[PDB]
Amino acid sequence: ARGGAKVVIEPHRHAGVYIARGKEDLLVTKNMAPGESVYGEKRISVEEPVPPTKVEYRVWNPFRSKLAAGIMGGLDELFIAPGKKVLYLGAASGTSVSHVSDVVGPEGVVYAVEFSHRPGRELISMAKKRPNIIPIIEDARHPQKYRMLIGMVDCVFADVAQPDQARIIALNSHMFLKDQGGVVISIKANCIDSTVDAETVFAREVQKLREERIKPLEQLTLEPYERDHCIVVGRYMRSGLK
Amino acid sequence: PKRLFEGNALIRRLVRVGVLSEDKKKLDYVLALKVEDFLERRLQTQVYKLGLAKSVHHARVLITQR
Amino acid sequence: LERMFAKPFVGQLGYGHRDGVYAIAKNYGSLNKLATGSADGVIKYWNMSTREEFVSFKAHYGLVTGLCVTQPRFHDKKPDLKSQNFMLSCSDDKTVKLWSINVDDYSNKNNEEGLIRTFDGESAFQGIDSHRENSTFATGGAKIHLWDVNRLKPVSDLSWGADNITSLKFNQNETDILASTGSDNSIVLYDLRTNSPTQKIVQTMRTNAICWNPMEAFNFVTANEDHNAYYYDMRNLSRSLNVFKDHVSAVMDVDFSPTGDEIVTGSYDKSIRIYKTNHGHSREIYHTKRMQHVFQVKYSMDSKYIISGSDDGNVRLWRSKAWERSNVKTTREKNKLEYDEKLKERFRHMPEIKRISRHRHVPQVIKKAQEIKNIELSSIKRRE
Amino acid sequence: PIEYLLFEEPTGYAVFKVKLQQDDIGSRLKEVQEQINDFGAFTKLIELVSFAPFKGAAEALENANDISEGLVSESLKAILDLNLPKASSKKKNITLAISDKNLGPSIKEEFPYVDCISNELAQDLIRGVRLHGEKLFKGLQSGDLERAQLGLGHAYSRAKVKFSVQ
Amino acid sequence: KDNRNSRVKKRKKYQKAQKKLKSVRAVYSGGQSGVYEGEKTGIKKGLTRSVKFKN
Amino acid sequence: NPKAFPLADAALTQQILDVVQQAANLRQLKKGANEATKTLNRGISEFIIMAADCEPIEILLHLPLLCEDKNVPYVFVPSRVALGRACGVSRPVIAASITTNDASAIKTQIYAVKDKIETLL
Amino acid sequence: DDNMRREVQRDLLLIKHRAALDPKRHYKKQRWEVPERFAIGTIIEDKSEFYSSRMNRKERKSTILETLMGDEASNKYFKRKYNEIQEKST
Amino acid sequence: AKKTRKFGLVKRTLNTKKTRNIPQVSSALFFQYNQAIKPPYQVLIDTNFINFSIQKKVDIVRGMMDCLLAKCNPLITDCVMAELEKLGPKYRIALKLARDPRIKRLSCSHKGTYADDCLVHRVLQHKCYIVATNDAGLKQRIRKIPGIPLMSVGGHAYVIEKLPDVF
Ligand SMILES: [Zn+2]
Repeated sequence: ARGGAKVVIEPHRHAGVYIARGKEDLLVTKNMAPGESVYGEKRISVEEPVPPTKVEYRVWNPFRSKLAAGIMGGLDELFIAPGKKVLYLGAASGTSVSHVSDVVGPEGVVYAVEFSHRPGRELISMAKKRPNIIPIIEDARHPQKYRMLIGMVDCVFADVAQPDQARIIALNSHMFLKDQGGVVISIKANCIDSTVDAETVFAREVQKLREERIKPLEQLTLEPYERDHCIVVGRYMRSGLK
Repeated sequence: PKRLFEGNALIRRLVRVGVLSEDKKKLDYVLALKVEDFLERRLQTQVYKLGLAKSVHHARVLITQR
Repeated sequence: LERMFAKPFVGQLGYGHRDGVYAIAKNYGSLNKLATGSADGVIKYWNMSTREEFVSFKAHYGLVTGLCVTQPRFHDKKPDLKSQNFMLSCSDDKTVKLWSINVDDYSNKNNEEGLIRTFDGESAFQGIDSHRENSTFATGGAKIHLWDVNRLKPVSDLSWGADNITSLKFNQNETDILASTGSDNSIVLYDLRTNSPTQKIVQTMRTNAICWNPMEAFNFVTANEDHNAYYYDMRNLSRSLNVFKDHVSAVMDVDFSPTGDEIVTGSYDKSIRIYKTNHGHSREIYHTKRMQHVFQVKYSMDSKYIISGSDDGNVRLWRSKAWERSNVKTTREKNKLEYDEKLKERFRHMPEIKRISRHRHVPQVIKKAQEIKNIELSSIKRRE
Repeated sequence: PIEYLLFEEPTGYAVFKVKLQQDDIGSRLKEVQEQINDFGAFTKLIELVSFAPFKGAAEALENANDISEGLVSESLKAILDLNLPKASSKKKNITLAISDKNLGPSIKEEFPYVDCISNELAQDLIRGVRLHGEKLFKGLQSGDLERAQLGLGHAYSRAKVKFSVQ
Repeated sequence: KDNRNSRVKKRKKYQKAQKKLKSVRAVYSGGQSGVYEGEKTGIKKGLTRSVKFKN
Repeated sequence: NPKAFPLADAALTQQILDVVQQAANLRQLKKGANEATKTLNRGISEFIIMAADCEPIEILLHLPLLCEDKNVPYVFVPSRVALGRACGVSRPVIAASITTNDASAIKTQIYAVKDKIETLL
Repeated sequence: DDNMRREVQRDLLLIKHRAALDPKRHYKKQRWEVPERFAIGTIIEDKSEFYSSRMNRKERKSTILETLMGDEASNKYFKRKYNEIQEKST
Repeated sequence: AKKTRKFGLVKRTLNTKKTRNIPQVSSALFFQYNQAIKPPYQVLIDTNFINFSIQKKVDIVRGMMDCLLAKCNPLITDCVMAELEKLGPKYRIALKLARDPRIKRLSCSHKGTYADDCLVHRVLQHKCYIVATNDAGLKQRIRKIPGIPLMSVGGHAYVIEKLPDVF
């Protein structure tokens, strides 16, 4: 765990994620702009074959990244490839959007979308250091207000804590998401309904997706890292839900 | 008037117990109450929650040691 | 290949109604919008494009007995023809209610959602239709009344005798001609410019429905309870231009395709037939275990689909030909398709072609009722 | 009746003329969605007519900001003035298909003879155009669309946050 | 003595049931306590502890 | 101050300071800007109450960043002296944090006031 | 490839048999056949943890087996358990 | 492989010898408790349940309130609605009964009309619904599923089985 221990990198089942084996395992993604940490994480550094070149890696913290939690708990199909354009609704900061950039690689893009202003500023700085991220500080309920900037994304990720989550996702996925396209919702029942419990909230939102033409492929409840969160992986079908 | 009289009496008794909150003054929430609410209004749970005791069993012991 | 690719059923309109669809009124102007009315009292304004609703007005206490969609011509202002549509519901408890619908057709604006106006009545209203281009609607209760939109009292009374009236319909071209079906099994043509009844014909059994045709202006078909659809001329009413014969129960509704050549008939038996005007026999029959007592049928407005409201509370829309897919097709495939259609038309009457083209699967109750009806007709024929 | 449709782009505006309509009763169907997805079946529906590019990046930024706020720009007004046929201002208006209900009324105010449409059908057409992109431009020159996306996104975001060299 | 005092027996049975529940499924406890030590028990690649929606 | 955007009205301040006082009596409350920042980084904070007349405003304006980054509700009250009296310490506190605990007697009031703050946001 | 081969092979053997290195850890059960491609690398701490997870310089040894046997509590545990199992063998 | 060769090899055999997917257990379940079932309940309706309710004259919403002493939202899937519609003309009353402003319908994405598989999959995936039925095969499958209340129709009103707080 310390700042000197040597570890062995290995490819994960998902293309673009790595496991750092040692006395305790870590989850790792290849850094794009090496030399720096966007939120103070311990970064692994290897060397590769001219004098050799240092390739830096980074460590996902599952108690921060709700996508790390989903990888680490174990998801079948994470819709983010090493070459795909992903949409990120609610990219509050680098603490997850930088890692999604690192896993889509230098070819694909990632349209970080945020509403407020202060993390908008820190996201501006982080996305100036990264090439793949383009940051949008338009509200996430107004796809027509930021429609000039995004073209036909491949899968959307959703971390908005708003209670109109299904409506926000339906709008953005209808206007921007490709057909047969991945959707990854991160549901938080304490922000949807404090009154009725988690399984009711999850079944309700899954049925809302099923109504709004997203066939839900699977569902995980990332327990030991975050109390009461679900992530639904779905596929935008657009024609013939059957 | 039977419904009004008995329902208002039942609601105010539950509100005084504390099981039914102020803003839920309706017979539907009276239908939706439960055993966890009542066992949370017991006294040993209140002593443990207010913090005169380290555990629920310690609260029980304190109460019955007077 | 046609018999293998025949797939008539395309979908249904949402969850539908509760207690059976008894009134359907398509929008003659636009293409997506229709209005359906249940016997429970609730009327709905379906967008067929997304197969969903716009609003849902719990309207009356009694059944709805007629629906119409329109645009009124108010004198106080010009109402928006574009951001709103209007519906006209004709109730059982002596009321005619005129409603707005906010419609997202055009986006050139940005209140007044429901119940623009109410017309109280004296008798139970039973049918309704709207004189087009002038916004003047006639309602058939125990005696038909011509109402203006801007007058709460009925403007004029039209009545041959003191017998009730079941249904009405205006003609499409030469729009001052009305026709009416009354429950002394009688068809009465009414006229507007002379403001009077015009001619009465007394048939044998009661005509459940009538429909003018939109491409000849003086032909109309009557859905008649003796399993028949009678195609009448207007001027020579002493005979009928044609008979359409292939039902086994009471025909409930008829409609003309807007091309003016095909007639779709829904019956009290749980089946819906499509006829051509020239033949006088069923070109095709549509049927399902899930549909019952089809009480209304409306051919669509672009002449491609057939909406059919049954009384199980579902409004199922079908294809008018079981092959013409909605996708735009390349020139090679379109030429091959028209070639195969023309060739089948030329060789239609060969015995093998006729066998495989007419072999359509019919439910066993309709099959057995048809053969029993044939035995009864043959026995009557040999006695004559 | 969907006669023309507009499309905003980071390198300027494009105005297309619709040739054949997909029928609006079976618009929810597998076959019509698949012929939207296939490119060779889209050009039977949509051909380009005009494409006016922005002058510079600052003009692109200001025009994107005006589209975001939902108003009409000078270049947009010029493009529609050149492209749309002037019909009678009382009946038989010319139908333009756009993507924003908020953009609707400003277009209508600036041109009384035009009528905006943002339906499910118009959103489907704009979705197909956005999917096929540079293949619909018949060889007309444009910038790298993705580079234009990145530049305009950063400029628009820095404008909305008010980033500072201080 | 667990048969002697009845509430001591329920107490001990409850804490034993808590340990066994934590063995059955991954429960929530606290959060991260210090810095990220790493997944102390190991990452497994091919397990997929997710609920697959069937059709 | 527009930088103090969510500023509570009178009745909202009264409710918030009553909940702070009960939470201090139960000792579910962490007082001070550095202690509130530590609770936020720990992820154990229920919600955040800040002062508005703090001299100057930036030394606690650093907090909304972490607040919505971890998606915590926050609010501004006018008087840091009122906040200190409600916390029950002899000095004016400019930023206090109600922590999370569900073995707590004031869970219902905490959830009510947190919901009302979230609605104000 | 086939240089640094002995020490890399020893470290891979260690990580494969890591369930026995410490009598308090008890990892999950996996087989872990040696992967196709890997790259041994070091962990860089942040300047924000000079006390907590900064390691040292005179303990930073170039091999995980080297620093493991450089640790001492593991050494006494290993000689204890090894004497136990050796006596049980003989 | 002859039969004698088979016997010989069997005798010599005797003489000589002498990714995956494990679905997580839901976070709603203390060992069999299913602590995510608190009133108001959500109850999945089945076709046989509707028909036996019609036969024994118990109302759905009000008879269910009489059973559970709490408000219950009954939910009908598209598979169940299609089974009603295919049963058809003799069960017209059951169809008009299930078509109601309080019966909140919930959609599905299935190729087929197997209501049993639809309900079994629903309950496997969520464990917040209680199932309402009278069918023996579905009863046995759901009883093997752990921590899911079953509610059959029988006698004079409904009966509930796997709920702890029946009273
Ligand atoms: Zn289903």
